[PDB]
Amino acid sequence: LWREKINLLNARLAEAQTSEEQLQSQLDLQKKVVSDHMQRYLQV
Amino acid sequence: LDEAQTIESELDKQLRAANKVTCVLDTELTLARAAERKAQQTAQQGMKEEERELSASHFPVVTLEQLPDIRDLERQHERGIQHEIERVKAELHRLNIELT
Amino acid sequence: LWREKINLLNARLAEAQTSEEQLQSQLDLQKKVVSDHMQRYLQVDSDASVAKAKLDEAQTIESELDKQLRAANKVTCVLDTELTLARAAERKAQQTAQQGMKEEERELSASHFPVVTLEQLPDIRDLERQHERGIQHEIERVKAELHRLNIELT
Repeated sequence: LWREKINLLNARLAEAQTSEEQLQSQLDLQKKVVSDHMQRYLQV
Repeated sequence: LDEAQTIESELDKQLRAANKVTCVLDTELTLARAAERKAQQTAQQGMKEEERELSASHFPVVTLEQLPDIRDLERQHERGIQHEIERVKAELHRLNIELT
Repeated sequence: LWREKINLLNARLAEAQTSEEQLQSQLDLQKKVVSDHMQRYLQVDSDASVAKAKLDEAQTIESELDKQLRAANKVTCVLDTELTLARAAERKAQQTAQQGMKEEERELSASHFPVVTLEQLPDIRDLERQHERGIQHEIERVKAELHRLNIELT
């Protein structure tokens, strides 16, 4: 049962890690938006 | 720029919450690994085939989510077995009195 | 011991959160440096290229500080999960202890039984099982002697 619990926790941890990666990508996208808006300030 | 810096903070907080969930799951996994190792060493003593048949014929099956509870519930099962064995021992005891 | 564990885990969690707050302040300072280098690129091997390169370096340091803050967050979360488990175990042992013991019973149990330090609290519950084993063994021995006396009496 402890091995089964380990496997279930591994699956849940993988789900949580995928969510964390999605949020990290969103944060990086916001940073890229900041960079794009600075570059617009200079591109004109 | 200012607006995106403001939004960046919120996504950061949500990412921190996700990290908290991940860390909780990792701590649970570590505890499960330790308990797995202990129950493995306890289980390594093993059983012959007839021993496993004997244990199965009275002992119940254990559910996963009560896995840590298997210890207190094991003590409860041990107490039931001990009460029955005590009753049989008392019967033996009375029978020895009668015999003498 | 679980109340003591709750208090000690609260203290350790506070220390971890103070470290997390210091890392957060460092991360904010690195973000301010990032914004400073970011503004130089707005305003100015040229000066703009140097501003861009230093902006990238500041962002790299900011990401490193953020990862360190995440490690501190992991420490804090581990301590918090331990505190929650300690709270649950404390409430359980409290309800078990709420049935109550008389002062005489407490004195006899203390004189007859040991107690274990806080960090070895898991070991105290194993010692409970070992004490149960020994006490039951002595109980059955004395019961056997009682029956031997009963048979002699018979």
